[PDB]
Amino acid sequence: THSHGLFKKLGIPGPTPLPFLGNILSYHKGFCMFDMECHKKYGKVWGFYDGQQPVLAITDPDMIKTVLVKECYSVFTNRRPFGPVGFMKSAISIAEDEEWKRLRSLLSPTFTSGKLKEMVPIIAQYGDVLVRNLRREAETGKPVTLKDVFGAYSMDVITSTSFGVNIDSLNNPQDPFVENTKKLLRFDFLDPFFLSITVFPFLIPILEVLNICVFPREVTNFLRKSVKRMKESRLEDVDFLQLMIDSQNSSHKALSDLELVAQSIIFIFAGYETTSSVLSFIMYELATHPDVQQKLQEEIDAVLPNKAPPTYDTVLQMEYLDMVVNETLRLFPIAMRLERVCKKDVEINGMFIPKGVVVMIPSYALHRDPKYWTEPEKFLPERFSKKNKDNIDPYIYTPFGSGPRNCIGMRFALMNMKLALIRVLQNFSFKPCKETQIPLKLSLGGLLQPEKPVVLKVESRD
Amino acid sequence: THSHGLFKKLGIPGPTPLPFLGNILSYHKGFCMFDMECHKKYGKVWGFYDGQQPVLAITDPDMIKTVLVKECYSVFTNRRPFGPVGFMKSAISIAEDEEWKRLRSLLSPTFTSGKLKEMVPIIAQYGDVLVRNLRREAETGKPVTLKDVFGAYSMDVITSTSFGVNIDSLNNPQDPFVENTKKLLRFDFLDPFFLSITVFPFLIPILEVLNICVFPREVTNFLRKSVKRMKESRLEDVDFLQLMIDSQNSSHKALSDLELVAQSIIFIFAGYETTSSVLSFIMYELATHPDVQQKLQEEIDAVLPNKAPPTYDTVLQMEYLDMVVNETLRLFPIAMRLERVCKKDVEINGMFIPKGVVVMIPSYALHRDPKYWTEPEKFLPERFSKKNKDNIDPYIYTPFGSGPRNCIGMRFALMNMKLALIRVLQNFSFKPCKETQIPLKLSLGGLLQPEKPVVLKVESRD
Ligand code: HEM
Ligand code: HEM
Ligand SMILES: O=C(Cc1cccnc1)N[C@H](CS[C@H](Cc1ccccc1)C(=O)NCc1cccnc1)Cc1ccccc1
Ligand SMILES: O=C(Cc1cccnc1)N[C@H](CS[C@H](Cc1ccccc1)C(=O)NCc1cccnc1)Cc1ccccc1
Repeated sequence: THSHGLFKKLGIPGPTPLPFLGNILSYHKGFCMFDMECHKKYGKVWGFYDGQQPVLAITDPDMIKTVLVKECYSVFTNRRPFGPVGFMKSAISIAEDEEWKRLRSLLSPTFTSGKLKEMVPIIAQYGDVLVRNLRREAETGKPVTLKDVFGAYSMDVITSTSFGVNIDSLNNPQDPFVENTKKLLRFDFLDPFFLSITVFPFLIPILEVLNICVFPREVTNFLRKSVKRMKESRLEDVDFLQLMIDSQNSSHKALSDLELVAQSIIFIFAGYETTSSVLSFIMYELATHPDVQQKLQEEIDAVLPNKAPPTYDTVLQMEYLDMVVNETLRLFPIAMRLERVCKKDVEINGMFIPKGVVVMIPSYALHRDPKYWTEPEKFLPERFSKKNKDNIDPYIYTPFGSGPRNCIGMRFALMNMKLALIRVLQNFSFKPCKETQIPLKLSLGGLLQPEKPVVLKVESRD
Repeated sequence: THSHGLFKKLGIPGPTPLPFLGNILSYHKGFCMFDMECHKKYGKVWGFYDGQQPVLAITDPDMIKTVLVKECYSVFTNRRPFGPVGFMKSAISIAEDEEWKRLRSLLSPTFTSGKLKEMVPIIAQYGDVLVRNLRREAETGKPVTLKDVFGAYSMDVITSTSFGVNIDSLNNPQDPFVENTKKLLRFDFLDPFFLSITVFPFLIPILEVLNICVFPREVTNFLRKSVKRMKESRLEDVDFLQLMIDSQNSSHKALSDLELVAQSIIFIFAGYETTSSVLSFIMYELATHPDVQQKLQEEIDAVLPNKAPPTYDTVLQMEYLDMVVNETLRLFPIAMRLERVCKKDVEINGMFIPKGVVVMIPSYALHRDPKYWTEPEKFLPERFSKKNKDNIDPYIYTPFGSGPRNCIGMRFALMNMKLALIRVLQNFSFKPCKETQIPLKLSLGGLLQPEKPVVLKVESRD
């Protein structure tokens, strides 16, 4: 409890921590419910303890901008230390300081709009595959589980845009390349293991010396050798792998081979469950708000008549589609929180922050803050209309973070999801079932996902 | 053994490491014998593994200067991570990066020649106490153990120059203030505990969370409350404590109370066994080289006739005394090694050094290098004569390190020891006994100290 007297000294409010545990027992109702209550009880800033680790929450847009943008390179550069990681220490999302600054520079040209526009035909091909699999489920009137049909789609886009492997994962759910990649599910930080890591972070170096890794050693080994097969088959005889292979064909020393494999794994880990989960949250709102679904289908047919195939330019042309995606990401920011480690004693916006404190931004609680959003629990896409989009603070609505360490795959993720929604809504309408959980209840765990899997009815428009 | 392929990749020679242990089994004959053999077998640079920690040894004066001086603030700023330390993390010798740079700036005015000249009368007073205790042992013809009579003297100077406590520790060897401070003996890094820390450094955070500290918790607790008693007795109603108390009466935030206590402990830990051990090494050489002892006694009587009390200016006037002290420190550089942690990938003097490597300078092996010293094992004080002192490279002879992180108490240590030798040689002559180990054999452990305690005969000149 020697690390529990810091917030009381600084005059910062917060829940009283227990010895060893800190405030982790308050996670019984999830990260989201704990952050909303703390914002309600304590005001604009407060503190708590993940075990012995002090966490300072901030909700001021100016102070958020200083952390994420202004003093990013100088003070708030890294996230909370994470382990055990093994060779995945070289992943950009885990790297720190100049290593991260180097990796971010080596991978930024990979995520330009020019490279993204060249990936659209590959992503659009599996929009068609998604339709033929949805139509087989629609011609047989059976509730469809969205996470399975979208999870199959997200897996398809990943395998093709990152390695050129072309699989119908829904009809080959057991191909060895699909088996390993489907094990890359995002971490439940409230599960028994990660809560124990919070109480015994001194055990992280012990797990590392035993080569134990939060990424399953069999999946990383499979992709490590699979990449080294592809690397020596293209060399010599458009995806993310080739962009990184061309990058290491050189300031910063070219991407290493092991460094390159770590980024490929991170791109799969980042885009698999996220793209599948968001697309399920979107179709839930469209099915429970049919007027929104019709207005979107009308816009899609206006830009793409006769079910015209979507393109890069016609996707950005659609504004109500962007309004629906943004509004869904408001109600369900799957990151929930943003974090930065304060690397040195600083004073920002008139507040002292000691070295070692984890500065946290509660994105979920701010996305539902009535002091910034009217009727925050309601699905209202008109908040993001070209008229009202000016009245939204970019440091309150942060579904992809902000600053130099925001989501590097933001453009890709938005284009990937919008291409799916266009092709799906051009051919189908989605209606609730009896077994559809209405209203949707969120999981009380550490992942932003529905309590029950979203099941809906799918009807063909032809 | 994943950290044992680094030196073979870089093309750097060195002994082949065993799994888990690295090269620690080669410490069976001590740090000194291992460094001399490695310098002999492998040449100017080599590498080895303290467990999994790579250690790169360098012996080039230009490359040594780049590490200790040139790229000190930018690359080689900290020493090897050390634990478990508890609150002694705030000690200057343990602090890192800007914390060390701040502490070094707060404590540098404490070690100026002006402050040292004001401490001479306090140090000289216990030169007289040292004589009355040596004379009681000399009037009774019994071999004197130097580490006990000098250890009592060194303890006397410490208690007075750091807190103003005035004790005859040889006749009060059981005063509570002497009991705790005599437990501050320097660490034997080849003892069972510190070798286990080398093999299981992942256990250091475990020892920290249990409040286990390499500094005995009872000694630190005794001095913590003892200092807070003295701090609130002088406040309000010349030593190291007062200099630091006046310093916190303020750029860098003033020394904290706990920070202040950590420095006081570090000054005791630094000056206790060191001053006692060096003074024993010096008197061993004087007793086995009587011509040197007579020449020194003649110089002392020439500057201070009629056993005149030594002063700050008359100590610096003595050149043969400085030659004897420097020559003894050459044969016995009690630090043995100098170390710096390479904090970022750099290329110095045409050699690449990866981040995380411990760069080591083998001071003991260089002090006895025949390629810089003629007859290196012989005690020849004339190497440091004002004629030959120009031919000695300050990066080969480094008894106090070099650069911004050299020994901050160098001036104090030299003045403290010289004041003792002047008062002792003005009144006594030291001759070998039958039980005097000649030639002196060094301890095969991790501390530079004689195998057997140095015992000598002491005769009065009056
Ligand atoms: C709906 C989908 C996604 C959402 C909502 C999302 C959101 C986020 C958020 C909130 C962060 C943290 C930002 C911060 O800490 O300030 C992040 C980081 C990151 N995201 Fe995503 N992401 C998505 C998909 C993707 C995809 C498809 C990729 C593909 C490469 C990706 C790659 C990354 C990387 C590499 C980082 C770490 C960046 C760094 O540390 O420099 N994400 N994302
Ligand atoms: C014969 C006596 C002594 C010898 C041979 C000696 C030698 C050394 C050496 C070799 C270093 C390391 C330098 C480096 O890493 O480059 C050091 C560091 C240090 N010494 Fe001593 N020392 C002696 C006595 C003292 C005394 C009396 C003090 C009293 C304050 C002291 C305080 C320190 C401190 C604080 C450091 C660490 C400096 C830093 O990290 O910034 N030493 N000493
Ligand atoms: O960088 C990302 C990757 C990502 C994932 C999905 C979509 N895009 C990007 N994720 C960030 C935080 S990185 C790290 C998690 C991690 C570990 C290993 C490899 C990759 C990432 C973390 O949580 N560190 C701090 C921490 C917190 C709590 C407990 N321990 C440590 C946040 C995020 C999460 C989900 C979706 C989006 C963003
Ligand atoms: O700073 C000093 C202090 C000192 C002592 C005596 C005289 N003056 C100064 N000592 C340096 C190295 S500091 C640290 C040891 C330490 C630990 C706690 C508190 C103080 C010091 C270390 O060894 N770190 C690296 C390391 C190496 C091996 C294994 N683990 C870690 C060296 C030295 C030693 C003896 C005499 C002089 C100098």
